[PDB]
Parts: sequence; C-alpha cells; structure tokens
Amino acid sequence: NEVFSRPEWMILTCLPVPPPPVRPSISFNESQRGEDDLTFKLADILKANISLETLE
Amino acid sequence: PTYYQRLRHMVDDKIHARARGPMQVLTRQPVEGRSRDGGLRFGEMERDCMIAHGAAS
Amino acid sequence: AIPKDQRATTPYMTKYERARILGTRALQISMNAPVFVDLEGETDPLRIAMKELAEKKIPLVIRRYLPDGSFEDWSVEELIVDL
DNA sequence: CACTCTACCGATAAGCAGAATTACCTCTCGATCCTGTG
RNA sequence: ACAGAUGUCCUCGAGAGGUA
Repeated sequence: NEVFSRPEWMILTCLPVPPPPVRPSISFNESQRGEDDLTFKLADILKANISLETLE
Repeated sequence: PTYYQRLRHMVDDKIHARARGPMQVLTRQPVEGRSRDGGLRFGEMERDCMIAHGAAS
Repeated sequence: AIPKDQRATTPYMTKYERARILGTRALQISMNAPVFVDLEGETDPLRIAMKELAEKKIPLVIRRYLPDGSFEDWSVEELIVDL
C-alpha cells in the first residue's frame, strides 16, 4: 500500500517499547522483586545497541 | 449386606460461587482456582452454543 | 437506502424480534418510563411488556437490514404476532 | 535428415511447519556463583 | 509562620496425581 504499508517500512529502524501494563512486574515473594522476560529482553537489546554505537 | 467404600470426593469441597471477586494483573480477568475465589470459564463451546441460540445481547 | 412501501420481507414477527422488543420494553419500564397500558396489578416489567404487546401498543420500529445495505422500517403494530 | 547443445514444461524426491476435546480439583519444587578485589 | 505514615489482590513458568 502507498500509505498504509510501504515495502521500505519492512526494515526495523525504530523499535517501540511496550508500556509497563504490557509487561508488569510480579510480586515474587516477600521482599523480592522480579521483572518480566520482556523487560530483560528489552534491556539486552538496549545494551547491544549501546555496545554497537560505542564500537562504531 | 454389601461392602461399600466412601470416596474422597465430597460436595463440600467442590461447591463454588463468585460475584465480583479478586482481579488479575495482566489480563484483568477473574483469577483461577476455587481456593483463590476464582470465576468459571466461558469456553468457546459455550460461546458457539449461545451463538446458535441467537442470544447476541 | 429505504425500500419505500414496496417491502418484501415477512408481515409477521420473528422470535428474535419478539425477544428483542420484549427485552427493550422490559428495560424501559424497569427504568422510570411511561407505560401505555393499564398495569391492572402487574409489577414485573417483562409482564408489562407482554401486556403492552398483547394489543400492539408498543411504539417501536423494526429496521430490517438487507445484505446489500438497504433497510425497510416495519412498525410493531403492523407486524403479525403468531408465535 | 540427423549432426550439439540451447530454451520450455512435466514428473520425482527430499528438507521444512502445524497440529492435535472441554471444564474442574489438589500438591510441590525453584527464581544463580567465583575468579577477582582492598 | 509551618511539618513524622498508610491501600485491598499478589506469585509465575512448569511437573505430578485425579474427577466428569
């Protein structure tokens, strides 16, 4: 589609991050806090991007 | 006379009823299990049976 | 578009139509809304709705949609209730 | 008139991917180290 | 000049044993 879906948009150049409601944090046990797998994967992606930027 | 055994399944351990109980976090849907005051599940079979009945509302 | 009065649907009321009008009228009477019949000692909104429908005193209009998109309006009083 | 590969489709044969009834009850565990430090 | 506490539900992925 000319406006709705162009072929050049198929390459990911900007990655949106889901809001906290999409990936909430569980209660875990008492005095313990954990994060969803989405948060850890997003942090890994951000670390990889930062490493690539610094290396370039 | 006839020998009879009492099984482990009793009605007192299976009766459940919910009306606006605890909420979930992710999907904001009723929780699972009787011990957690959960709600009954409306499956796809119930949905299509109600479709066949014609009760859209 | 509306098919004038050269309508070609059925001159009777379907079961789904009967249920929908009965439910809408029951809800309207359950809320504070005027009643156009003699309650005569009835206090359940659904029974009041059936009493209103007995002599076709319900001011409701049925809009039957054709699959193409056209629709023809049928009055409740002009719909035969045989079921 | 068949001499040699050039362009065409019609079979055959191995590699991927999905997906497997519905509802309910109970218990039981696991959500991290060590080489490198002052 | 002023100002010391409370808001109710937390698991989650799995595994096993069973009921129609």
